[PDB]
Amino acid sequence: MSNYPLHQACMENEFFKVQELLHSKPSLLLQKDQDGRIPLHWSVSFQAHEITSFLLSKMENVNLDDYPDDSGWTPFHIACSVGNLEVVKSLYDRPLKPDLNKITNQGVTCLHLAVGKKWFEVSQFLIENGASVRIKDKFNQIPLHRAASVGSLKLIELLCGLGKSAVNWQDKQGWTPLFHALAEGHGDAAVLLVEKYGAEYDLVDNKGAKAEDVALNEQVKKFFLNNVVDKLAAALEHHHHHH
Repeated sequence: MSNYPLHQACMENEFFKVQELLHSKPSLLLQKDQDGRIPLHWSVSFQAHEITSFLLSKMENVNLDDYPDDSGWTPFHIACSVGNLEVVKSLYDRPLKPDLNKITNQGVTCLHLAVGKKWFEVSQFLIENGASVRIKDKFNQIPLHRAASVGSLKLIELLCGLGKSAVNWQDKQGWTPLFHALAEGHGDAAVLLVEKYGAEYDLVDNKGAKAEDVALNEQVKKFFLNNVVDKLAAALEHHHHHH
């Protein structure tokens, strides 16, 4: 990025340079580049811890939420997507706390990002500090959908257990987390949702397919059906449903 030397210096991790720039023209601290990002976005993006900390010390009275880039990403969104818990703690541990549910242009939250990248610590930190687990992006997907999509059992537990997340919410495509788990071939994850978190598997998507029908392959599907009770034969019927 030419015309934005300070943002560039953050990307390269040239801490000394960053300091020289802020001294020659302080006004660059909160300047927005072509993509609407300010210096803090790049330091956090390239995990330049030394620079980030310095930027924050100069942003004493700045609410990170007032700085979403053109994509809707605030520097806090970047931290959580990157996964460095320590940086996330430094961005969050400030007088003006970020709205943990703030969304991107496409309706995704920090927890949506952290979970989609399989960052356990960061996801736990968010959930423990108040982040909601029931916010649906522009696709009507809550984090758990992603957790099932990347096939992370740890994340499913965290969201459904501590997070008390809903399990049978259907997205724009009519998919519940279960569908996502099977579509990606995560057999064990699909069985966990059903066996431990009451995920209903008799629902149909917008095309008429049951979760088992969108299985990645025969084995994945074979493994699901053989570890979830054959409802057709079940003596009784569920006495609880979940949600």
